[PDB]
Formats: sequence, structure tokens, C-alpha cells
Amino acid sequence: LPMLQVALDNQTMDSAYETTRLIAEEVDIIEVGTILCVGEGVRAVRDLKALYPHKIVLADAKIADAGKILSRMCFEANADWVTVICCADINTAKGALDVAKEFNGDVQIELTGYWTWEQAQQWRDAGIGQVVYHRSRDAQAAGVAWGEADITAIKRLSDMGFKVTVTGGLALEDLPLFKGIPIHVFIAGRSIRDAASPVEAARQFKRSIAELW
Amino acid sequence: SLPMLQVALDNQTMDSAYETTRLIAEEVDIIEVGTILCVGEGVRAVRDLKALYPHKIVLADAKIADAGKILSRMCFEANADWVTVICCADINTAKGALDVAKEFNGDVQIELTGYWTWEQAQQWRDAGIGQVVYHRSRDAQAAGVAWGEADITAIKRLSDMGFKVTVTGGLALEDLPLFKGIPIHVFIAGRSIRDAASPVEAARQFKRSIAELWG
Ligand SMILES: O=C(O)[C@@H](O)[C@@H](O)[C@H](O)[C@@H](O)COP(=O)(O)O
Ligand SMILES: O=C(O)[C@@H](O)[C@@H](O)[C@H](O)[C@@H](O)COP(=O)(O)O
Ligand SMILES: [Mg+2]
Ligand SMILES: [Mg+2]
Repeated sequence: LPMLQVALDNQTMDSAYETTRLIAEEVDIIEVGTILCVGEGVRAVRDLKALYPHKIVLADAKIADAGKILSRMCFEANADWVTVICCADINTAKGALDVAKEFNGDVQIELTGYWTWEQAQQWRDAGIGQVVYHRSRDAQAAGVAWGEADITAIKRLSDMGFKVTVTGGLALEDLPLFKGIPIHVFIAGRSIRDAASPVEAARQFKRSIAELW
Repeated sequence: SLPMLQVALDNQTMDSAYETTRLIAEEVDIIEVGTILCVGEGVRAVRDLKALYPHKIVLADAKIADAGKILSRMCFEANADWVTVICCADINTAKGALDVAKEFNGDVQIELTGYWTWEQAQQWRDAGIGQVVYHRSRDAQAAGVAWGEADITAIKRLSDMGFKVTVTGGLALEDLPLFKGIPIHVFIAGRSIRDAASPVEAARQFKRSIAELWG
């Protein structure tokens, strides 16, 4: 089944803990959001992995250059997975992946904003096995909906051999759009953290995934 | 005008950054909180460095990719003067960051990398972005990529479009003459200053060379 990831896009650790104390056991992956990496730094990764060592911890660092250096910082803080932004030089992705392998971790390419199909082939050739198909929050706020072009791109990525994560303002009602595609992970940030009942929100995502897959 | 000099604090902790700033804060124009310091310490790095050096321009090299208003507000509330937005970001991310920047009398720069296009560059101008950072990736440099002709052409074209262009990416002193005759806004040095036997003398050599080349 597709896994469920919660995004902790919080500015401070104590704010993040308001969510994790409710739903850490209701999800498969705990993400240190980019917002939390910028708010608190990499201690957020170390602290969350110490609290939840049985969960996959994703550092959404969106590494853009100095791949081996930033990745080592994240993996020394006990991250399992780290993100590399799609426009990074290929050598950045390669360097981050080399370090990830030292720590028995992994790298995901974050498809946030503009990228090309040629770049996608380069990632595959480099040994990258995960991508995050992300509808930008700012694009969403400007009225951009999930649509057919996204579904065709996701399927194309999956067919290239990537394990694809889908994310970007997902609501429970969006999940059927992706039915029949072997999605690796769905991420929910706002729709879990900001729900009247975060526990019910997480359980509803899991129930719907179980029904659809 | 002479190109200004920016020091990049690509350090993992504040104390490591301070080993540099205590030597060269008054030897450079702009103090950059490097991306790895932003990720290493978080936005306290911006707050602390601006409190130490309130008369200097402080740049947060956050390379914002999405959530432009949220991340830019975090940096500007920490008293940044300038923030970076990565070139692949949705145009609404750049616009959101810029709108916040204006509230704080700050500014945004687009960090150039990847396969950005000239049409995107026009989008940034149309959105009111006035600064770009022409950056040779550190990882590309390590893979043998040199500064060269296509870079000069692109830098000149960005300048002609109306951007103030910053040049950066493993610059050494000997690289500066490559850019002579172009109205470069800022040169950034990270490693060439921080890792010098004498960071003060390295900064001063950059300044002397700039003064000759653009004098
Ligand atoms: O770009 C960012 O850093 C976040 O907007 C993004 O990574 C976020 O973590 C999403 O992937 C999930 O959060 P939402 O479900 O609230 O969009
Ligand atoms: O991508 C990064 O975060 C840095 O590699 C980059 O921004 C760096 O700060 C350079 O602009 C200046 O540092 P060097 O002179 O050491 O390349
Ligand atoms: Mg995220
Ligand atoms: Mg930098």
C-alpha cells in the first residue's frame, strides 16, 4: 500500500510536537518540513528521530548544491531520507546519494517547480530511485488544481522506475485521482495538522488508501 | 560602481561562523548566512548575525523553493536584509517572497542553477525581481566545470535585462579578470576567504583586485 507521511511544516519544535503527540503512531513517515529545517535547523531531525526511532524520518532539506556536505549533516542527525531539489546540478544529486548510501539512507528528488524529462533520465542514470511530485503550495494558492497532466506525468515517472511520492495540499477527496498508480507515499501536511481532529484525518487517509489500493 | 564583496558563511554552527566574522566583518560589504548555516542552526543565525553587525547587509541564502511568504517572513522577522529564492520555484513563490521583502524594506535575489530559461528570467523581471545570483555549482566545479565563455555571455545578457548580477562559485583571485568590463554588483567568496591562512588578507586582496579591475 502507499505509505502515509505527515509533513511538519512548523517553525518551532514545540509546534511540531503539538502534531506528533497526536499522530506519530498513525503515520509511516515523519517529515521535518523545509519550514522546520529553516526554523530550528538540523536539530529537528535529530530530536524527532530520537523520539520516533521506529519511523522513517525524512529531512525535506531541498538540497540545491554542496550535496555531500548538506546530506552528511542531515544523515549525521539520523535522517533516513533527504530531499534534493530538482534544479540541482546532477553532481549534487550524485553526491547526496553517495553519502546516503554510507548511512543506509536514501535521496528523493523534489519536483517542486520547473524541471525537464531529460533531467528525469539523468536522475535515473545516477541511481536515484525516488521522486516527490509536488504541486507547489504557492501554485495551489494561485488557483492551480490537481489535473490530468499531473496524473500523466506521475504515471510516466513511475514507468521510468521511480517510486513516486505525491504531495501538495492533498485532501482526503483527492486520493481517487491517483487510483491504479503504484504510488509509494502520500504526504499530508495541512490536512492532518490543521484538521479539527488530526487523528481522524490521518486514519481517514489510511482507510481510503487501503480501500483504493 | 565597484563590485561589492560578500562573505559566505557556509558553516554548520554559529561558533564556526564567528571564527570568520570576528576577522572579516569590517572587511566585506555583505555578510551571508549560507544555506548550510540556515539548515544547521536555523533562522537564529540571521537574527544573531544581524545583532552583531547591524550596520551591514545580512543576506539569508535560504534558496526558497515554495511557501515563499512563510519562509521569507521567517527570515525577515529575524532581521535579514536580503533573501534568496531558487530559480526553479513557481513564479508565485518569487512574488510572495518579494511582497514580504517589501514590507521589511528588504529584497529578494533569484539563485541561478539548473536549466533555467530566458523566458523565466523575463518572468522574474516582470514580477519586479532586480537581483540574480549567477552561481557555478560547487559540485559542478568539483566535477571539473570551469568558468568560461558561455558564463560571460549569460551574465552580460542578465545585466542587459536590468538585473544586478552577483557572481559566485569557488571564486579565486585569479578568476576576477574574467569578468572585467561587466558591471557586476557583488562577488561572493566563501572558501577563498574562510579557509585562507589569513582571512583578513584574503578579503583585502579581493578588494584590491576589484579596485584595480573596475577602477
Ligand atoms: O515546499 C515545501 O517545503 C512545503 O510546501 C512542502 O514540502 C510540504 O511539506 C508538502 O509536501 C506537504 O504539505 P501540505 O500537504 O500542507 O501541502
Ligand atoms: O549552494 C550553496 O549553498 C553554496 O555552495 C553557495 O551558495 C556558496 O555560498 C557560494 O555562493 C560561495 O561559496 P564558495 O566561494 O565557497 O563557492
Ligand atoms: Mg515538505
Ligand atoms: Mg551561499
